[PDB]
Amino acid sequence: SVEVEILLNDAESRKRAEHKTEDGKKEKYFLFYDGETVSGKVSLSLKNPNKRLEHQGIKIEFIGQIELYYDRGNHHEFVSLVKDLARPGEITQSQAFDFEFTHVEKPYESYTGQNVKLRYFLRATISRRLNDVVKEMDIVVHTLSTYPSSIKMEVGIEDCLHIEFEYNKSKYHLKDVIVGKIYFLSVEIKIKHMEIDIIKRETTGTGPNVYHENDTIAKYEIMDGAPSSIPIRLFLAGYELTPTMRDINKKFSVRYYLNLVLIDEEERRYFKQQEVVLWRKGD
Repeated sequence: SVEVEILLNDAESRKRAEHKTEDGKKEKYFLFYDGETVSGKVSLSLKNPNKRLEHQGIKIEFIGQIELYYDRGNHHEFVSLVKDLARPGEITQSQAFDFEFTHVEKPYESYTGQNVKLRYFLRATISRRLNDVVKEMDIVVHTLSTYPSSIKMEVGIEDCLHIEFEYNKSKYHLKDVIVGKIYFLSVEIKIKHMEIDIIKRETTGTGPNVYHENDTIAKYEIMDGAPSSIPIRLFLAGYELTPTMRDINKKFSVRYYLNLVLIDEEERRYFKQQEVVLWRKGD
């Protein structure tokens, strides 16, 4: 009956960003930043030239919401703007409606996680008595930051094992390099295996319950049984990363840890982790 397009102004002038969806495919979407105007037209196309399409109003919505997967039906919208475009009447000919939302809050970066998702979109709705004709276009929001020593974590016992890992920053942007060093300062026990991991922790807190998902993003191994130092370089640009997301509207958190891991000859596991704040640098 009807075909609804949402078209942005300066479509071919504005930037698109890649974003992975719940499936796993990466699509490109219109990138937007906090505050920016969202504006364009809702375009209607009459499939049958020769046919009235009656309705109870046409409207465009800008929505920013958090969707918790353990409660999939119950969306938590943190920004909702509503502009009505037509009163109940009827469409007798393909036409379009201008809309503009000046000053659109977008406080948080789009995120497509394991137990949670945060998205922004425009929703055009043609109300009808039977079934509403509804069209959604997702857009992507990014949050840019801007920032400015040495950080150490260590592992082991008290007299037989002391390993020290040092690295340049407590904060890194998504294209940075983690530059550090492993110091074998005490090794009275044979080390069977050792690695540095970058781990993503998603923490989603749906009602009385919280959910936790760890994802090992990067795993850098330390070789051969002759434990001196060893320089470390982790190239962040290699890996799918998002900025740190902390207590987003108290629904979820995405945080990143350096995970130092060490297995001795008795097979004992030694762990230590420290949080690194990731941020997004503006191209």
